[PDB]
Amino acid sequence: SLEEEWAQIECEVYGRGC
Amino acid sequence: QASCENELLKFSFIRTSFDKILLRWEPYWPPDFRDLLGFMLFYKEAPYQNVVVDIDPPQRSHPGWLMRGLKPWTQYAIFVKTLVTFSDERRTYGAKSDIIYVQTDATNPSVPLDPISVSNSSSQIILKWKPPSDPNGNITHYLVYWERQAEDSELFELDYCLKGLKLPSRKELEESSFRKTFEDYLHHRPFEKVVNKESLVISGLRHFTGYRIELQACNQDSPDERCSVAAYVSARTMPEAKADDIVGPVTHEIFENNVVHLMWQEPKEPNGLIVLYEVSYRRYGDEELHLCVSRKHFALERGCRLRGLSPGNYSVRVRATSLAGNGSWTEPTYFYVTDY
Amino acid sequence: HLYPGEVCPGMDIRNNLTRLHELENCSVIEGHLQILLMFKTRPEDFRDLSFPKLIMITDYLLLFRVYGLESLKDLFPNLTVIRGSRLFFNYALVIFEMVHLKELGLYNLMNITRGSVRIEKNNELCYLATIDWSRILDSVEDNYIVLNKDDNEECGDVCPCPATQFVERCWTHSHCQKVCPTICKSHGCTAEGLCCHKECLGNCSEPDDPTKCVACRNFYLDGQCVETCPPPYYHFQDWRCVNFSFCQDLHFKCRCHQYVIHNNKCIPECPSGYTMNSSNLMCTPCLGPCPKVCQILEGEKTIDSVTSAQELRGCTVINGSLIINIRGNLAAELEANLGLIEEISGFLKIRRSYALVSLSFFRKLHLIRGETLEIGNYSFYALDNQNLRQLWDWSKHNLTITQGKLFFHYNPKLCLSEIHKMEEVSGTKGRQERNDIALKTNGD
Repeated sequence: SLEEEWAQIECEVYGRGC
Repeated sequence: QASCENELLKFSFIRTSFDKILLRWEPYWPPDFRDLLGFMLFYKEAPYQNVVVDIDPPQRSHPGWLMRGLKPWTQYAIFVKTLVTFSDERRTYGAKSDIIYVQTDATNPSVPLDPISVSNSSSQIILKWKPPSDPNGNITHYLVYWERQAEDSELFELDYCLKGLKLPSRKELEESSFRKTFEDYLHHRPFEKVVNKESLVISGLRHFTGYRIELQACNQDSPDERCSVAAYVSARTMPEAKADDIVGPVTHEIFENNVVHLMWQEPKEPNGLIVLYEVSYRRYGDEELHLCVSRKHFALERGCRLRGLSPGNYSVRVRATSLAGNGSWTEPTYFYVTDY
Repeated sequence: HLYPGEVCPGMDIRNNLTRLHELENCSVIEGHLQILLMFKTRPEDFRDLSFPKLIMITDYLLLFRVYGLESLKDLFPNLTVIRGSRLFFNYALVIFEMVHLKELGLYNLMNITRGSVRIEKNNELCYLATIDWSRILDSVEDNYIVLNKDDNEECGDVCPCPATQFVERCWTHSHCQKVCPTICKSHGCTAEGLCCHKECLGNCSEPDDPTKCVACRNFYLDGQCVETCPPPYYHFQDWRCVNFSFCQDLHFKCRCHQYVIHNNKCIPECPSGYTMNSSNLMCTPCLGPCPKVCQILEGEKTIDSVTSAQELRGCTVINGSLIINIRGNLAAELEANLGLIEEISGFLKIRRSYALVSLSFFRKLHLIRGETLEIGNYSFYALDNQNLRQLWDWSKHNLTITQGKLFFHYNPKLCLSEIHKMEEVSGTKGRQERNDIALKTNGD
């Protein structure tokens, strides 16, 4: 889904949370 | 002080949903990487192609963003402009991107509103409705199901001429907010597909019967049909005027003890059901005398019983009463009792 | 006795039956009950579902678009009182667009203490004209019962019971409305016709006895209806009596309606002109402005206009951060909403606020803690303010920033003298580094 992809990309490039 | 971006940004990944959009663009870094204060993403609802969110800088590949509050089946104009710092040297003006257009997907449409059913004839129901206020796509066709509702089982075993014979003749802001809240809460029967119409005539129906009609709107037909919740309406066809008439003359039989048995053909196809039979007789010069027969009475006695009357010639008329109304009076039949 | 089960909190149930089983044990719902948006259910699912222990609903009951439910006579056969503490748009019982509903079935309902009834758009609902709403509600002029099956005459409402044009009164086909003698004004009567105690309400198993009621009229304590809770008990939810420990525990569990004690009442918040004492949880009068600490979600809040700032009215200390992004009676009503704040725990940011001419609306602001900071350790943020001309009149105003740095960028109408004066006053002179206060894009 879009939300999980966004969470993964936020893990990758912005690093927030994760 | 002003926006004089000279270089160019390019989008490399766009993925939509029914109410979200995820974008990516190529990474950007000025010669001094500290000058980047982040990105700015502009998006607006642009129905025609004749045309702010702040994003933190990425760590030191492809950055991205995700919009969540977008309406379905709408077109959005989106472009991303960088935000740089006016340094002590020849300013790095940064880059912005062209205006792109992204359309969100579709979802289940809203419920069709204002359904009105009117029975003009005795077998046709004219159904009208207005398109839903939230189509969420191109409404391909409406789906109408209709189901025949049987008569109440309680009315089939009730004696009606007994006492109790009343037959059924078969601050605006607060209210606006109430209805707004309740509409916002919403995020093989014989049928018909209405295409490019807002009204449908139902033909081939039983006379004077109750019909429950379920109405839906749909925006996708062949690939795994997906569409709205149902709107429910009820209707009742008008009755045939002569359908309650009792056919055949009223047969009479007389026993040896001045006992009279009355037979009359049942109204095979009445308007719903027959609640009672009224038998009115009056001899030559007497006052009219009426008698009630309930369904159980008629079933038990196969007609009606008469006994203990003065000698003379009586005329009998029988009328059947149904849900629609009183039937036609039977032609009088004359009989003469034995007076010994 | 008088409430053998537990006390559930109010709940909303949607799309499934799993949560509905949480009411299996509790006797009185201390909240509102909503049942709505259940599409895949069928009458084969509601056959074995019954809650005979539900006796009392405090605020209201809402039913909306439930498929497969034909009668409530199997769900709530012992619901007696709906108090109506907080209503639903001034409605204590709402049944809207409730398809497949044939008869009401609330044959044990006796009193709706406050509110009205809204039954609407049920194209199969019968048994509505055979209900004497004058015996249940005090004022029936506010009912709204239209557009159902009863109006378009199609219902053969037949019932065996006293009547009241005189017409029979009944709830279902085999249940008739219980009407007490007029001497039993609201205390209810037993089957034989004897009035219950003065504190009963609706029904009683034994007439003339306080502990044999069904629902108390005033308050409930240890299975005994009471006019007023004797000390050391305090009234609670306007319907029961609880000791000090219970209210204190409810207050502590918020560490949300942190409850306080005032005038022998455990109320959600102290009224105006009072502040909670941290020693014994009693609302005491305050001198001058009563401090009102306000908490915000995630330590951040965006004020886009006056409406978003309306919630901040009366606050003095904020345990979070403020982000002002107002693009358009301004600078005057904003002073009404925010002109009381005296401390901000996090950071203050003004970003792309085109309308603001000056920050004077923060009249009382004297301290910014800066415990939580924007990326880069910034406590005061100012970005692209096209019309910001004056921060604070430093000849009369005072301020202090405990932690964090400053960040001024793209403020065309902000003289560097003002920024340097702010640096002097706040004491953060030795904190800023290069490229922290923009030099040649301010004050033009």
